[PDB]
Amino acid sequence: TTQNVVLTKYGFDKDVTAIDRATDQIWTGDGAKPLQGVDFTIYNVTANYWASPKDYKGSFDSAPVAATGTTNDKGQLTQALPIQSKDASGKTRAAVYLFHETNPRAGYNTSADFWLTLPAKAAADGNVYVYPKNVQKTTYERTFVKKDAETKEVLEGAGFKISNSDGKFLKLTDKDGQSVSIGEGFIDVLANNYRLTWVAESDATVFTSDKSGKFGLNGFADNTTTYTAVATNVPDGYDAAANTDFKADNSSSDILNAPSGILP
Repeated sequence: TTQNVVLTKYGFDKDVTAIDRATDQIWTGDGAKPLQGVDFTIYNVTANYWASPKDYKGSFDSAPVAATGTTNDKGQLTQALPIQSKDASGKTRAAVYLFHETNPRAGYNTSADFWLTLPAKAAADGNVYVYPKNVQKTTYERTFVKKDAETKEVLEGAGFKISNSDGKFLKLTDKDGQSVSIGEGFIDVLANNYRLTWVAESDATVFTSDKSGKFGLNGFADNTTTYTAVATNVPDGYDAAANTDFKADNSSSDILNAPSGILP
């Protein structure tokens, strides 16, 4: 015999803190966005808890994994969990499960570990609803516009890498650290749940000016670190732009390409 636990993950604006909801309440998150792609592990902490209930403070050391999941488009994951489980000596007991977030959405803090005993109070549909709190964190962005220095018109197709003070270069990955194919223009790290990593120059992500000259990204952690945009692919007939120091301060600024001179 199992109970269905439905976990729903909602993001609110930075200074809005949702009221807790009981397990028997179906809440639509009025005022929030569902958070997709958030990874959880559910630990079977029955044995840890029943070793000494009054001393239990959320340890999942040595606890078996009861399930793993990832939130879908509705911010949800659903898992059927046995309402009874064995303690360490093999005696059956009311099951206890601990929910541990292993991979938050880009732009969000992780939620705190929580745990519950089954059977839990269920809503009218028989499901047990939990709503872990993911607080939005401030992140920063930067946009560049590539232009022809002489005409001042926007220039498409110019390639750049971004370096930090250690001489490492930015490579975007997906939520699991795998390579992604990054196209032209401004890269919405937050919308795609990407990650910023720092690697050798030859493994770095190339950012490319689009038809409006634009490139850049969001999802930087701070606005105090200095990075450098370095030209790597120069449109034929131009001289390479000079390196551009910047901070992720949410600004747009221009990068100029001088037409190469032809003398007589």
